[PDB]
Amino acid sequence: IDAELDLMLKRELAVPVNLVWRGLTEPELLKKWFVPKPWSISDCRVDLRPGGEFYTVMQDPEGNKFPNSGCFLEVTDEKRLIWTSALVKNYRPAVPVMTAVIELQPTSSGTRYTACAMHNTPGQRKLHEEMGFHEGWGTTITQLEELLKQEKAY
Amino acid sequence: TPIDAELDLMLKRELAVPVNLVWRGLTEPELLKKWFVPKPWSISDCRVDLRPGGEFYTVMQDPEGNKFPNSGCFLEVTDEKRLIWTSALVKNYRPAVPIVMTAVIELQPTSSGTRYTACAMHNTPGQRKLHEEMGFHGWGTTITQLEELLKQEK
Repeated sequence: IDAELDLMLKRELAVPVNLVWRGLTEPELLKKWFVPKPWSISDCRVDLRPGGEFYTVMQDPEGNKFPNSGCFLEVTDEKRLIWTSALVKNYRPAVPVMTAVIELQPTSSGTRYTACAMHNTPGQRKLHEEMGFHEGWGTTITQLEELLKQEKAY
Repeated sequence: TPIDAELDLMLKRELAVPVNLVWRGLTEPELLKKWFVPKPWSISDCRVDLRPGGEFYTVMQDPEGNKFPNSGCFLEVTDEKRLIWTSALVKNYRPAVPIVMTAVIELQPTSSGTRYTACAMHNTPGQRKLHEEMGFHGWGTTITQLEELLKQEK
């Protein structure tokens, strides 16, 4: 871990690892927690494989839409998910940024969730902090746990 | 996958060498330092961690003695079949510091040797044009050096 370029977040969710994994990889679920309200997701496309596209359209409270395009780098079922915005579909360099590493670990009561956002420079890391990374990402995880608990039965 | 003629450059060549040797040439630092760059250019140092997320590091040097460090990251490693690396990311999939490209190399054994197919993916047409021009003022030359080097292996 590089304190100069990376930001980390660790949380404990009272949900099984299999369910958490589905929440992180299924568009139908992603669009319900991936962004912190009042923000929302207008579209989400997922090709879950290395080199596969991770596309999402975020809408802010002002009504502005922001199409996001990323690429999956590692997909280790119920263990590790890595995607980057530095590359798009088929590993193509993105048009001129972060790489997210999500690690899961089952526990006696649920799943240990660890998220790390990797940046290219200290300035970008600092910028993400001033962008509300800790609060924002923290809120999304809370929304995730809330979603899985109520959709658990189904 | 089909290349994008506007952003991608392709190189196809037949090497009269067995696939196992071509693979060694593409992955062993000792060999890479003897063909990867067109002379008078040279490589004074090379590091390869051959795995997805592994660093691909090289130090380009001129007859003057000036060094030029270059860092990349491997994305896919399929033994003697396909190799993918990118300069848009560095070690451990970290976004690179702001010619960015992603290289896709595929090998196919033939009766006489190995079919070498490599593609350089760019982010924009402008970058593609700049790479192709500068390259011509090389990609093909390095391959010739590779074949000659591998012929000395025995």
